[PDB]
Amino acid sequence: PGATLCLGHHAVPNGTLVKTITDDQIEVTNATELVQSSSTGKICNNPHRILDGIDCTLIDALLGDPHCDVFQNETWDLFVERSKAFSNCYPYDVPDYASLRSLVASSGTLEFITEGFTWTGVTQNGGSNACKRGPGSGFFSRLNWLTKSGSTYPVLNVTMPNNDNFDKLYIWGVHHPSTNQEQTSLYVQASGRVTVSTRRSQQTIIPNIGSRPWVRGLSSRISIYWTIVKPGDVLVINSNGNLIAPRGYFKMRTGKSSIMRSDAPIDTCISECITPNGSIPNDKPFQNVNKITYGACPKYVKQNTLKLATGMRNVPEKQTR
Amino acid sequence: PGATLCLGHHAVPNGTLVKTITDDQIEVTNATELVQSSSTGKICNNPHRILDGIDCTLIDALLGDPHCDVFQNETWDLFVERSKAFSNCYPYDVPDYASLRSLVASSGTLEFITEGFTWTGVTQNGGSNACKRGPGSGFFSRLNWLTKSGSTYPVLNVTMPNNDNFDKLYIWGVHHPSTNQEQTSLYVQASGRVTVSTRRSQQTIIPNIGSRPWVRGLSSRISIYWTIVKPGDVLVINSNGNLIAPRGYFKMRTGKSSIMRSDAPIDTCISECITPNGSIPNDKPFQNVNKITYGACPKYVKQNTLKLATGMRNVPE
Amino acid sequence: PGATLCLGHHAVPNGTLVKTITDDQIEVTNATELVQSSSTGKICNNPHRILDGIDCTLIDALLGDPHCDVFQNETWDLFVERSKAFSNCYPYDVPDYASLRSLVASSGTLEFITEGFTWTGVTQNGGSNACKRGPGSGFFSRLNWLTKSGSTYPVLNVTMPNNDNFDKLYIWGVHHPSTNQEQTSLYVQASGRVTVSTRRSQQTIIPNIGSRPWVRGLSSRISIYWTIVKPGDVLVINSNGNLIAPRGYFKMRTGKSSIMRSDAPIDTCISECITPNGSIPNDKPFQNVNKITYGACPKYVKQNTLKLATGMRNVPE
Amino acid sequence: GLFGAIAGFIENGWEGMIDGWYGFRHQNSEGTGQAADLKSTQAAIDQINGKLNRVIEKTNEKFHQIEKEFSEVEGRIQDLEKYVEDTKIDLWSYNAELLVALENQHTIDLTDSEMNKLFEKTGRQLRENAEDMGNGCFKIYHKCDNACIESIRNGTYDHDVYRDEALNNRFQ
Amino acid sequence: GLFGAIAGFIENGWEGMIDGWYGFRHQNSEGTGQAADLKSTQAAIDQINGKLNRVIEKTNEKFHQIEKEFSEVEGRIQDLEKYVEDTKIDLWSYNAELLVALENQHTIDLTDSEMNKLFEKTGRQLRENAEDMGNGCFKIYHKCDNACIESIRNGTYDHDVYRDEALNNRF
Amino acid sequence: GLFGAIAGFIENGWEGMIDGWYGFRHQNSEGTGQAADLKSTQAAIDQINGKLNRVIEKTNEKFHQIEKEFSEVEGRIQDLEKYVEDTKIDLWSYNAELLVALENQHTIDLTDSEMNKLFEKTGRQLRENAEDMGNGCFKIYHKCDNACIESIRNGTYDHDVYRDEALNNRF
Ligand SMILES: CC(=O)N[C@@H]1[C@@H](O)[C@H](O[C@@H]2O[C@H](CO)[C@H](O)[C@H](O[C@@H]3O[C@H](CO)[C@@H](O[C@@H]4O[C@H](CO[C@]5(C(=O)O)C[C@H](O)[C@@H](NC(C)=O)[C@H]([C@H](O)[C@H](O)CO)O5)[C@H](O)[C@H](O)[C@H]4O)[C@H](O)[C@H]3NC(C)=O)[C@H]2O)[C@@H](CO)O[C@H]1O
Ligand SMILES: CC(=O)N[C@@H]1[C@@H](O)[C@H](O[C@@H]2O[C@H](CO)[C@H](O)[C@H](O[C@@H]3O[C@H](CO)[C@@H](O[C@@H]4O[C@H](CO[C@]5(C(=O)O)C[C@H](O)[C@@H](NC(C)=O)[C@H]([C@H](O)[C@H](O)CO)O5)[C@H](O)[C@H](O)[C@H]4O)[C@H](O)[C@H]3NC(C)=O)[C@H]2O)[C@@H](CO)O[C@H]1O
Ligand SMILES: *[C@@H]1O[C@H](CO)[C@@H](O[C@@H]2O[C@H](CO)[C@@H](O[C@@H]3O[C@H](CO)[C@@H](O)[C@H](O[C@H]4O[C@H](CO)[C@@H](O)[C@H](O)[C@@H]4O)[C@@H]3O)[C@H](O)[C@H]2NC(C)=O)[C@H](O)[C@H]1NC(C)=O
Ligand SMILES: *[C@@H]1O[C@H](CO)[C@@H](O[C@@H]2O[C@H](CO)[C@@H](O[C@@H]3O[C@H](CO[C@H]4O[C@H](CO)[C@@H](O)[C@H](O)[C@@H]4O)[C@@H](O)[C@H](O)[C@@H]3O)[C@H](O)[C@H]2NC(C)=O)[C@H](O)[C@H]1NC(C)=O
Ligand SMILES: CC(=O)N[C@@H]1[C@@H](O)[C@H](O[C@@H]2O[C@H](CO[C@]3(C(=O)O)C[C@H](O)[C@@H](NC(C)=O)[C@H]([C@H](O)[C@H](O)CO)O3)[C@H](O)[C@H](O)[C@H]2O)[C@@H](CO)O[C@H]1O
Ligand SMILES: *[C@@H]1O[C@H](CO)[C@@H](O[C@@H]2O[C@H](CO)[C@@H](O[C@@H]3O[C@H](CO)[C@@H](O)[C@H](O)[C@@H]3O)[C@H](O)[C@H]2NC(C)=O)[C@H](O)[C@H]1NC(C)=O
Ligand SMILES: *[C@@H]1O[C@H](CO)[C@@H](O[C@@H]2O[C@H](CO)[C@@H](O[C@@H]3O[C@H](CO)[C@@H](O)[C@H](O)[C@@H]3O)[C@H](O)[C@H]2NC(C)=O)[C@H](O)[C@H]1NC(C)=O
Ligand SMILES: *[C@@H]1O[C@H](CO)[C@@H](O[C@@H]2O[C@H](CO)[C@@H](O[C@@H]3O[C@H](CO)[C@@H](O)[C@H](O)[C@@H]3O)[C@H](O)[C@H]2NC(C)=O)[C@H](O)[C@H]1NC(C)=O
Ligand SMILES: *[C@@H]1O[C@H](CO)[C@@H](O[C@@H]2O[C@H](CO)[C@@H](O)[C@H](O)[C@H]2NC(C)=O)[C@H](O)[C@H]1NC(C)=O
Ligand SMILES: *[C@@H]1O[C@H](CO)[C@@H](O[C@@H]2O[C@H](CO)[C@@H](O)[C@H](O)[C@H]2NC(C)=O)[C@H](O)[C@H]1NC(C)=O
Ligand SMILES: *[C@@H]1O[C@H](CO)[C@@H](O[C@@H]2O[C@H](CO)[C@@H](O)[C@H](O)[C@H]2NC(C)=O)[C@H](O)[C@H]1NC(C)=O
Ligand SMILES: *[C@@H]1O[C@H](CO)[C@@H](O)[C@H](O)[C@H]1NC(C)=O
Ligand SMILES: *[C@@H]1O[C@H](CO)[C@@H](O)[C@H](O)[C@H]1NC(C)=O
Ligand SMILES: *[C@@H]1O[C@H](CO)[C@@H](O)[C@H](O)[C@H]1NC(C)=O
Ligand SMILES: *[C@@H]1O[C@H](CO)[C@@H](O)[C@H](O)[C@H]1NC(C)=O
Ligand SMILES: *[C@@H]1O[C@H](CO)[C@@H](O)[C@H](O)[C@H]1NC(C)=O
Repeated sequence: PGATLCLGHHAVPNGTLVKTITDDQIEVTNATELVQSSSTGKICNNPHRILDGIDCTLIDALLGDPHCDVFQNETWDLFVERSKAFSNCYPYDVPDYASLRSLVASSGTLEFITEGFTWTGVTQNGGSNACKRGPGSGFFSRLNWLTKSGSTYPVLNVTMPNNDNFDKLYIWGVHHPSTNQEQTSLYVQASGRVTVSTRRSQQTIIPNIGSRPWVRGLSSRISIYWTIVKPGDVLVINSNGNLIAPRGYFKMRTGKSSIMRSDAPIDTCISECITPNGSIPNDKPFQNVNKITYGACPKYVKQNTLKLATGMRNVPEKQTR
Repeated sequence: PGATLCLGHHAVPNGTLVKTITDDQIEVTNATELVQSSSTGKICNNPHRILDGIDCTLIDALLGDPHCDVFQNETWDLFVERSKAFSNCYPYDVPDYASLRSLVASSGTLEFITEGFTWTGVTQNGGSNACKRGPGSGFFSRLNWLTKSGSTYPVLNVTMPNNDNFDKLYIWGVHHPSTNQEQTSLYVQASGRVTVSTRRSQQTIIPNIGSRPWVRGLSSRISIYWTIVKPGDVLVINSNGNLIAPRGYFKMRTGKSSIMRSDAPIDTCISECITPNGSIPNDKPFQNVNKITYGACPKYVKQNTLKLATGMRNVPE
Repeated sequence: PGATLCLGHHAVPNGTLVKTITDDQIEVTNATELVQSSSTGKICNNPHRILDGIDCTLIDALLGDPHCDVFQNETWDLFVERSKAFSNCYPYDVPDYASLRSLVASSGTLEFITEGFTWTGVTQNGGSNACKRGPGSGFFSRLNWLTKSGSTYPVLNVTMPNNDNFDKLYIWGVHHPSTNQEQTSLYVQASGRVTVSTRRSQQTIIPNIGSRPWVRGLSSRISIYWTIVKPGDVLVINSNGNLIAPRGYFKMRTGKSSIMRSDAPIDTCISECITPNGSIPNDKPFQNVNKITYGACPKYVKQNTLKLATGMRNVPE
Repeated sequence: GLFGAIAGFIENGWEGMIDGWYGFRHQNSEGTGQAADLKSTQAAIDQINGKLNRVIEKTNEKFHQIEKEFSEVEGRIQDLEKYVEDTKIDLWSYNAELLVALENQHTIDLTDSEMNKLFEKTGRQLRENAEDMGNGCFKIYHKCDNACIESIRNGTYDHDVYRDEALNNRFQ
Repeated sequence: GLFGAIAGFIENGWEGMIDGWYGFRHQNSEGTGQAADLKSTQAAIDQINGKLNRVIEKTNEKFHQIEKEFSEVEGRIQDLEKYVEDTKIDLWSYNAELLVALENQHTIDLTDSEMNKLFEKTGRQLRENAEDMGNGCFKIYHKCDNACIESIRNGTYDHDVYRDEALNNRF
Repeated sequence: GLFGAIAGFIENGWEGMIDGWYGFRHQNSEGTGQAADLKSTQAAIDQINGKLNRVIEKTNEKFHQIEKEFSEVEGRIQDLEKYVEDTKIDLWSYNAELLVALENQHTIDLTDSEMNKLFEKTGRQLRENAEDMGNGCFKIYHKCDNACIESIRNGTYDHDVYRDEALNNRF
């Protein structure tokens, strides 16, 4: 007589292979995926304030390209630049474009405060047929193209102190004519000069006359620069020709704002994590969707799958089949 | 009549919670803290040579601002720059200030060797009331403000070969007048130019004439540049106005020297690890005081506490 | 009567030490080294295409220094620059030398395509005795030194569209004269200017006149610049003096090519991983030979040895 | 695994045990039966749930960072930006690979361990009334009805009650 | 823990054992007593000293590095300097979190192991003179006075001396 | 190790066992002999080879990177390049140090475990015919000739055949 009492454990018909210290592939009863490898293809419009650039880069919205006028005073957590964006104003370059783009994107606002600059002895509000605003010639909204008044272009020496308790971002420029005829016809002097300075720093740009590739009707160019004025400092502008003047300053902020290149459409949903491919869930610790991310995101890794065992070793009963 | 023998382990009345692979909070008999999260608030003056900048930035001590004259030929392991520091000489800027500050800080010395430059046909030792030395006008001790002699300023073209077996650091400058009257009054020529070169490098600076915001009474400025001359190389300085000439060179070293921004006072004690908050002990492997450190320091982490179990699971009675 | 049955494990008389969580030194029966710490001292010429610069830096081969003419038709996976290389043409500097060296090394070719620039009203093909070719004066093969024709140097204004589907690299320069007399003698205008542009960006250089240290007979200099033109973009060059003109473009590629400074000799063998000390095997996951590597390499670590236990604890009799 | 039970002296798992991770199967005078052990099941599940929640302890949050794709060739600064990111990605990929390997080795060992604890706990209960057959089964040397089997499984088995009967069957 | 002794078949710890980490308690004809076991205590102690000294294997030494706080907005170069540092700090923060989780799991298992080792060693010592009660206690089937108890504790217990007496009481 | 066999209740290893990692030594009526156990040897060998091949799982491939040696003083950009590289090297050196430490603790523990598994396997095989002496040796309470020894080692030992003979010697 007697009895038998056998101890045992379960097994499942369909285990999953995982990796361990000793095995590259060994079978357990269950596992869970640690790498997020898919996106919806859409950027969720909440909880971050997403600003679709549409046809406009951030820089073109900053300068005030007319087809970007709709972005005046805009704010964002994430500015989204589309590959369809285009410029449609005066042809320009920004030496250190990437830094200006970065510092504006991080500031998260285009809030612009007009200031009463006094430009004695010059003509203001120059325009071009390459930057149409309505039916007539026009210019970047936030910039003031100064040229000679009557027969003279005086040495300009203007000042704008910062009496506020916030930093001012000033955007300004220098115009490069294509011919000596343009230089003297617009600025009298055969060679211009623009010096912008604060108490601790200064920038001096000398224009160069000559042809650049034809763009939107023009072989001439404008070069864009910027200056930050802290509280208690003062902006001084010194120029005897070729100045592209600011009309005021942009307010600067610090916060969570950034910028992203993406063609993904913006949808009404909720997602903390955004990639150029679209939003992704952040419940997993890793992701293989894109190394470019914004928000509360899983860490990017190279693996497309990583299985964490959630069960014991699966040892099926051996069969004679 | 038999006996009983029970095997067991100790426990303590109040253990401490630690984290494991499977539990974020489980109780063991004892643990030890792995994150240093406090400081004395003071920088210990040993074992590193600490140089308190007091009222002076490293750059102002380098150029030779008069209230920084006491720092001449000084050396340091760690130069400490204070937030109360101020400049009190000619208003200036350094393009790539951060790199000049870094390369001098890492060299660890202000040792300056005067060299016999000959400046033919110009006046030496220009000064300003914005940079007084005693009651009279003065200038940065290590720079030589050259102006016209009589009614002329000739083209200067001078040479200084490096015949030593070490690198020389030369600090020089360009003066930016505020008006054309200053320009021709000081340098005769209506437009200056400064070219400083070695065999492998060259820099030409054109002064910008015009008004800048008032600083210590002046709307003019000086811009500071530097040139390193290796053994066997040669310094050439070429200028027809606005040169702020070097008086010699700084000796360069390589080593453990650095610079730190801090207002922690300096105390007489011993500590290997220095943060802007003050010295911290380095017995623990991690620290949460400051990501800025100098010396043998625990690694900076985000956690304010991490408990290493030093005992078994605590199972109280 | 009965029997005894003992269970046991093997041992060796003298094991090897390994590190664990609890022990810096514990003896096991066997271990294997995880850190590659030696090199053969030679760079194996397979499987990567090795190009020995010998006497030439990559930049001097790019410009066409005459003793580097042999590299015109060359390509590489790894360009090897030797510490004995020397320049022997017109004295020059490259602002952002390191970036130009890097983008060329990464392109892996010096393939040069000549373009028919029309330089109206100037003399072409200037040379110097500081850059000898045969019995005469000469110049960088890929650059075209323009000077006045007759008594005039007109405003040069040429364009070159990129209608290919690859990027074009243009190398150009600016000549810095040593005196005003050579300036006007070569270019008529008292002040030169070189503007090179594409649709979205531009570079403007003003030449610098002045005396520099003597190099191969000359106090003057050339500064080297570059411009990449993408498909569908356009190059424009505009100048009224001192232009060192491109003769064409370098075809750029993208790929696995790089550059390394090394004096290790090149040998006939096979090795995936290259360091400046020579090739190293890559069977181990770590290496202590050099943080500079090329190829499928172990990761660089500071330890010169790390032992992975491959056996049990060694308990000798 | 380190303890030698799962995939060890226990030949295989039971696909028919669907209500628990570890359990008992018995044969006695009243037939055969199967029952899951809740305590051992719970101990392993709590630990795996514990480590799972530690791993997914929610993610870091990043906003403005560096650029990681580039439309122009630039040289030194872009080399460094790419190198910084590639370095970061390689180190995180290494961290992820080491994490799952360590976690999974430990999960196989801890589930192995719970099987062994249940087996040793059962044997201590039976004292001198049973012998270990070596395959996870005990031969019980006395008549053990369903009530008696249940008493073993719920921890209320009084070994003294059957000790005399079992000792005579064991020794002869 | 992996071995099922501490917080396992041993129900709780002894707050009264202040002279060791592991030990013995007995009841016999002469009363009750407690004694710490030095060898098992030291084995766990030596091991914990080992890992503690590895973790406190002192810190690296750094001098001039990069700047990590900035008073002006600069853009690209400063974006990278900040990102480099923030990347470093996250990786070290992860290393620290993982280090203590692995270390502490292992410390609990190794001390659990040493408890189990002492219990197994004792049972082997007693041979057929005792039975495991399942709670970390052995029932000893023979007269075992204080001299007999200490002999078990110091490893000089001759099981053959009591084997006949003990076998007769068991059966 | 965690299991207390190697450098535990087994006093030392056998320098004379050259054909396997674990094994048997016996003394019976026919003399003494030694034999290795293949299955346990394989289990340890197999697992150590497994972890070795995971560790040396081939290397990453890198081509153009950043410069890491510099012939001139430059300041800010060069400070960052060196700091990036120094940061990377310290994190990898830490990874290598931790990897080897974790692997090596585990290699010692798993080999200890395999010794223990063989010992428990043997004892379960012997049932009531043997007693654990506490030093890794079994006293076998019946005549066990060389064939009988082989039967234990190759897993075909029928305990019931000797149970009567062994029980009377034990009790
Ligand atoms: C009594 C007396 O002396 N009075 C003075 C006036 O004569 C003088 O006016 C100028 O006089 C000259 C001759 O003396 C000439 O008539 C000028 O007219 C220009 O004509 C050329 C040829 O047709 C034409 O050039 C074309 O420009 C286009 C694009 O040009 C715009 C543009 O859309 O960008 C037109 C904009 O209004 C203009 N804006 C400003 C602020 O000047 C811009 C700008 O000039 C450039 O973009 C700067 O780079 O140009 C294209 O480039 C074609 O290829 C090119 O042929 C100009 O457009 C005509 N100028 C204007 C203003 O329309 C005339 O200006 C006056 C000022 O000097 O002073 C009086 O005292
Ligand atoms: C009627 C009339 O006036 N016609 C004009 C011509 O006169 C004029 O030719 C120039 O005329 C002047 C006199 O008016 C003079 O004679 C020029 O000859 C130069 O003489 C100086 C003095 O000895 C001599 O300087 C030496 O130069 C070397 C370096 O020399 C080279 C070199 O190898 O680098 C020679 C190269 O050919 C030259 N290459 C080019 C493209 O010009 C280069 C180059 O100019 C420099 O590298 C620029 O930095 O220089 C060294 O510097 C010694 O220290 C120095 O003494 C020059 O070498 C002579 N120049 C030449 C070309 O031989 C004479 O040329 C003509 C052109 O200006 O215009 C007519 O209208
Ligand atoms: C320096 O050299 C460059 C290149 O030689 C030169 O720029 C070129 O100018 C021509 C004008 O002569 C540009 O031609 C334009 O091409 C666009 C197509 O992209 C056309 O849309 C334009 O056609 C209209 O406008 C013309 C105005 O002249 C009309 O005549 C015509 O019927 C159309 O209505 C226009 O032809 C050419 O694109 C540029 N090339 C480049 C590469 O930029 C420049 O002018 C020279 N500078 C000097 C000072 O000579
Ligand atoms: C501005 O000042 C400069 C420095 O004085 C002037 O440059 C000097 O110009 C002279 C002639 O014009 C050169 O003389 C030549 O020198 C070589 C020797 O070359 C080198 O040899 C030794 C090795 O023993 C080396 O150590 C030196 O540094 C030399 O550079 C002679 O062999 C020739 O015969 C020839 O005469 C000087 O070399 C040169 N010096 C430098 C440092 O450049 C320059 O001319 C002045 N500018 C003006 C416009 O006047
Ligand atoms: C030589 C002199 O003192 N001339 C008188 C002018 O100084 C004065 O104009 C005022 O000058 C102020 C600044 O003056 C100094 C200075 O920096 O302290 C005086 C120094 O001697 C002079 N040094 C040299 C080597 O020339 C220095 C220099 O010219 C400038 O710093 C160059 O930028 O200037 C300040 O600028 C006042 O705003 C200005 O009005 C005039 C009229 O008051 O009288 C002169 O006699
Ligand atoms: C074994 O592990 C897998 C994970 O790999 C488990 O599958 C998961 O089961 C949960 C059930 O709660 C699923 O979550 C649910 O999703 C629905 C929508 O799909 C949602 O509405 C619920 O609120 C809940 O979140 C999860 O999707 C599923 N994952 C996968 C990949 O299938 C499985 O249950 C585990 N099995 C055992 C026996 O533990
Ligand atoms: C360009 O315009 C600026 C601003 O109008 C002029 O700078 C100003 O110059 C005056 C000089 O009289 C400075 O005034 C001084 O102020 C101190 C106290 O601050 C006072 O005690 C002195 O008696 C003196 O008057 C004023 O600060 C300064 N403004 C700034 C912002 O620096 C400059 O002179 C003009 N230059 C030209 C060439 O037009
Ligand atoms: C050592 O010194 C550093 C820097 O001097 C200290 O870090 C600073 O800590 C304070 C508070 O602990 C931070 O204050 C901030 O206040 C704002 C406004 O209320 C708030 O939004 C922030 O969340 C934060 O609380 C300050 O920003 C921070 N500075 C830096 C650069 O991190 C550190 O706490 C000191 N440690 C010790 C132990 O003294
Ligand atoms: C997310 O988007 C990235 C690109 O933005 C995808 O990766 C690219 O895939 C293309 C396919 O043709 C490759 O040619 C590129 O080399 C890839 N780029 C990089 C940087 O890896 C990626 O596959 C997308 N992921 C998902 C899930 O959609
Ligand atoms: C000690 O361990 C190493 C690693 O397992 C053994 O080296 C291997 O030896 C075999 C031949 O026996 C080779 O095929 C492998 O390529 C070697 N591996 C490595 C990583 O080198 C070594 O033989 C062992 N020594 C002893 C005495 O067992
Ligand atoms: C590989 O080459 C490097 C670079 O030359 C060697 O590192 C140098 O070693 C010398 C002598 O020990 C030191 O004085 C230098 O400070 C080292 N330089 C650097 C940059 O680290 C390295 O030792 C060589 N290694 C082998 C195995 O050949
Ligand atoms: C932008 O904001 C400022 C301040 O809030 C305001 O004065 C200005 O009119 C605004 N401009 C637009 C176009 O909304
Ligand atoms: C914990 O740390 C040490 C023991 O190593 C000792 O100083 C301290 O009293 C311990 N605390 C407890 C509660 O055991
Ligand atoms: C500075 O440098 C040296 C000593 O190293 C000496 O020539 C000079 O006089 C020193 N001056 C001072 C003030 O120490
Ligand atoms: C490059 O190729 C051409 C034609 O294929 C050849 O004639 C020329 O000599 C080659 N140049 C070199 C430096 O080998
Ligand atoms: C062990 O215990 C016995 C009796 O309890 C005692 O007499 C003896 O001194 C102890 N030590 C040794 C080494 O025997």
